[PDB]
Amino acid sequence: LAEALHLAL
Ligand SMILES: [Co+2]
Ligand SMILES: [Co+2]
Repeated sequence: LAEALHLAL
């Protein structure tokens, strides 16, 4: 999750 969201943002 941490990784995925940082890409999104
Ligand atoms: Co990372
Ligand atoms: Co990064």
